[PDB]
Amino acid sequence: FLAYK
Amino acid sequence: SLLEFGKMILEETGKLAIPSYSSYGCYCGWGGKGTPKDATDRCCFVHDCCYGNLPDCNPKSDRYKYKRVNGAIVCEKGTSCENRICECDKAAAICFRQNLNTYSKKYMLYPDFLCKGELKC
Repeated sequence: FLAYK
Repeated sequence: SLLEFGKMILEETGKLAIPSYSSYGCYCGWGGKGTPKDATDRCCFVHDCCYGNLPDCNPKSDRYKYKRVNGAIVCEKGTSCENRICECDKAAAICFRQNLNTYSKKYMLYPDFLCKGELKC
């Protein structure tokens, strides 16, 4: 989680 | 870099970047068209424009250094691309924090056909 955007 | 920006988002907002911001609205995480659905989506529109300002940088993979000074995000000096990418990501993380009050789960996995028209940066 908390790679993207 | 994308993973770094994700961690910055989590630290800032307490939401995991994937799935909270990776497919939200018209601009968060994919897409280039339509009117942003809400303030959070606008943060992503602006961040997309921010990256767009840096056509010879590589924000997905290039790692920048930053520190937290108490809560403040301070981008540390690296290459010009890293500095610029960091300021883009810092702004989006602050923007997301400023708009958590209107974040809406209904815009997660928002479908592409509801996003139409070019909006200029």
